Amino acid sequence: SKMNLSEEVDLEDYVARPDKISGADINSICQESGMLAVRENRYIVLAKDFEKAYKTVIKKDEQEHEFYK
Amino acid sequence: RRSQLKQAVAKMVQQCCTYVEEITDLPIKLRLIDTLRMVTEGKIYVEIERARLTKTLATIKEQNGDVKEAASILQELQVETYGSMEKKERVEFILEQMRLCLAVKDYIRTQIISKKINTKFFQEENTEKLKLKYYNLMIQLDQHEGSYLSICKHYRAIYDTPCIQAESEKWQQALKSVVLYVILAPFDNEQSDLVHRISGDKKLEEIPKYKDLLKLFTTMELMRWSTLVEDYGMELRKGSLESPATDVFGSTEEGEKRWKDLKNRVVEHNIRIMAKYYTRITMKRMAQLLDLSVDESEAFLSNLVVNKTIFAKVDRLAGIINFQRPKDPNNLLNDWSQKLNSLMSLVNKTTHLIAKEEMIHNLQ
Amino acid sequence: MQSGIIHAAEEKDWKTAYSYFYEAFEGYDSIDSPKAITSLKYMLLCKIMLNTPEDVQALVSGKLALRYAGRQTEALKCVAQASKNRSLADFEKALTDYRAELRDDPIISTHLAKLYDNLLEQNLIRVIEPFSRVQIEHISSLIKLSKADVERKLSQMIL
Repeated sequence: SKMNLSEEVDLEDYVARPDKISGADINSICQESGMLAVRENRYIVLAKDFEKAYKTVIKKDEQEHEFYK
Repeated sequence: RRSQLKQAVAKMVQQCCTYVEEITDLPIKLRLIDTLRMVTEGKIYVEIERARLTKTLATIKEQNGDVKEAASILQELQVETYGSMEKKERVEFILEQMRLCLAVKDYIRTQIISKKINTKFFQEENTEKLKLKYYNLMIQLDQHEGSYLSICKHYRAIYDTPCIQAESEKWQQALKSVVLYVILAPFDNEQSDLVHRISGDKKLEEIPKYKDLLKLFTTMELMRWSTLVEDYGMELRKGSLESPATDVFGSTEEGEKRWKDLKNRVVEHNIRIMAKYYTRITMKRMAQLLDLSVDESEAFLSNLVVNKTIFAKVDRLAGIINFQRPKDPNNLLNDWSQKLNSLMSLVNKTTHLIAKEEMIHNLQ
Repeated sequence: MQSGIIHAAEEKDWKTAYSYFYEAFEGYDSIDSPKAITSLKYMLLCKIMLNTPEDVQALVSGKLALRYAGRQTEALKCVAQASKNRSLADFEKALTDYRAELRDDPIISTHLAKLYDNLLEQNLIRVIEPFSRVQIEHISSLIKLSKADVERKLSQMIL
């Protein structure tokens, strides 16, 4: 609610994902997307910011070795 | 980004200024829409809103006035209340749309946004006309509701830069409207000292009629209305300061309402003063002194007493109004003890006088 | 919604029922207007029943309410106007004006009597307060009502 956060950004795309993050990572997600927007001197945050921020925070490679299944 | 877009967009905007004075609306709307897509980026801040202001002017003038186009400018004001690195032009920016809001007739939003530059005063240090424009709007705003004291604050704020009072031809009504509007306000301590401060001014002498009005409304017992209207109802159309007087007379609704307000003011003054002096009073004497029917007297004082303004307890059966008759069985000898203290102090003080005076006669 | 309706049915509490109705509105929030409108009407009438009309006027002033426009809100706002002015003629006038919905909800008809009685007592205390001993005919004329019922109400009040 504190960020301008554009108008067209979609949040349902991120809540529906599965990754059981903690509650102190949501804050870091939003903070990081904001800083990403500040870097390029644009003062409204866009969707690509959220995408790259999410990928930056999570960092889970695969851990899904397949031939067991 | 070292001007790599600022120079480009500035050149394109000056091109737009050159074409718009000759080009038709069909192409110029498309040009503005195309040039607006780099507004959202930030980083340029200025030069993006000027296009917006020009667009607003164009879309007003094509219809010679519109309300939706006014809505096209409400959003970005606070956005660039801090975008531009300049004081004056943003002030002009965020007061210009005020008149648009007034044309739309939205008082609440207008006064919400008006809070922005109240503390950014002294914006006139090089442009008095801008300060005058700022003060000319609230006089219109509060003229809608009933507040009758803030407008005096505004007019007393037109006591500014002597580019205002060095032009007596309008300065007259400048200092007349303040003394006419102070009277309309209901009695209170703030008015009690405002009438005092507005009075006691040297050049105020230059007009005798309004000086007389203030003198009458400062003292005690007042008039029966009839004589006052016969003695001041005609000066409201002669002279060179009657334009606020016209405002009090001209508009039918406005004039009628303000007559009603002055009427209520005088009858209220009568009530307060007689309650200050009298103690107990009959019905018919009240009706006779107020020059109106008994029923109207009762109805008029009813909302007064329910307002916790006058401490009265009318008893209808015998019709004896009874101001200032609370009574107490513990206060009595409080008063008694007070008188005792004063008497002891006074007898003390007399003896010093005795001694020092006998000193200058009987030393030898 | 159903929980709030049952809660207010037997007339035990209003704070909890209003709470339920607000969170149910958050249930209808931004996904279903046809039920959000009736949620707002229930919210406003419940808040009126707590003798909090200025609360209603401020609350419908909110941006969320500004989005959910309507015409029933005019009816509720005028009823609040009548309540904070303490007038029985005003409330009767508002009832005549918006009889199409006020006397349309089955639930409203139950609570109308109690709200009427409360308004009557408040109006009478305002009218008779400003002074002392008085003939009953004047107060009867002022309230615009017959005699006998008026002094019966005065007796019940003083008792």
